[PDB]
Amino acid sequence: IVGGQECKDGECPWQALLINEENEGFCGGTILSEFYILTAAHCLYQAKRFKVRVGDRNTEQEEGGEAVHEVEVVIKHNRFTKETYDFDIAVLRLKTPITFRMNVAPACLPERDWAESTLMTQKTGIVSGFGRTHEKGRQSTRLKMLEVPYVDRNSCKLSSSFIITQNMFCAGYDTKQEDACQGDSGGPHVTRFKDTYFVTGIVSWGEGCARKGKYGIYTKVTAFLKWIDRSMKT
Amino acid sequence: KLCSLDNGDCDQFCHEEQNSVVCSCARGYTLADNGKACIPTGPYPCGKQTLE
Ligand SMILES: Cc1nn(-c2cccc(-c3n[nH]c(=O)[nH]3)c2)c2c1CCN(c1ccc(-c3ccccc3CN3CCCC3)cc1)C2=O
Ligand code: NA
Ligand code: NA
Repeated sequence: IVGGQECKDGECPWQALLINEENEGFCGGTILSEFYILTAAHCLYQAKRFKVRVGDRNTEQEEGGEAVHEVEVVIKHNRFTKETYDFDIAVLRLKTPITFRMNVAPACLPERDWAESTLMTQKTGIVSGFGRTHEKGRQSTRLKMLEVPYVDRNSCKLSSSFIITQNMFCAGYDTKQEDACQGDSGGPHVTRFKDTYFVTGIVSWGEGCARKGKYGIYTKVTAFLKWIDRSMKT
Repeated sequence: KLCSLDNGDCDQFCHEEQNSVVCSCARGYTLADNGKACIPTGPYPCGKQTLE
């Protein structure tokens, strides 16, 4: 995250961190239930073998409340291709269930129509992660969060060099130099409704980070709810 | 207006059925007696920050 604020104790409990063989975070994830993690499909190419860290807020210090979980099943969307970045979604089933505690709790999955008419129509959502703090930088050791305005679908497509499909949406600022960055990928985009945080997006891609006239591109979670539901049955 | 008027006074999901507001909750919540509020069924319900 470029700009934004640190996640304080218990503020981003749904954040998951994908860690490689070298124990370094490379992508984010959202906790859906004790056995399921939501991430980006493209993240699965960033590492040969990976585990899932939860309840982590600062990578330098072992909190005690942190837990590492192994992946049993990787449920990747067959329609994903690096050529378009379309269908950038994957579900991970863990070997062991997550223990919910402070900083460890799942985000709500909304219902399709309500998410579109009530969540997507709110002024903002919150993106979070351990990704780069400047376009050219190292992975953050601290979990950060950022409130990002929902961007008008027309402005979104005009801002981009690439095709913005119906499975994607824009969020961010045209001028304010704060946005998600490399390493925030697969992480949560949540929208608060009456004190309840519902998962609305998966950090997908962007043309660099925090660049003026550009935005963060997210996988539209509403477009894959049945696919998500089906995945949690396998 | 129904659901367009303050989410039909629903805590979470709002639907329209037979020209009326019908509320529902995500998994781990039960709909209250008033048919509007959503009650967590156990510890760590989804979408709640763990601030306490
Ligand atoms: C450094 C860096 N970070 N980062 C990133 C990562 C995560 C969040 C944010 C973010 N969120 N908000 C915000 O401002 N940025 C930024 C990216 C980069 C490099 C570019 N890249 C990217 C750019 C474009 C496409 C793409 C788009 C559509 C089709 C095909 C493709 C892919 N093809 C076209 C090009 C070859 C194959 C893929 C990747 C990123 O996404
Ligand atoms: Na830690
Ligand atoms: Na921007």
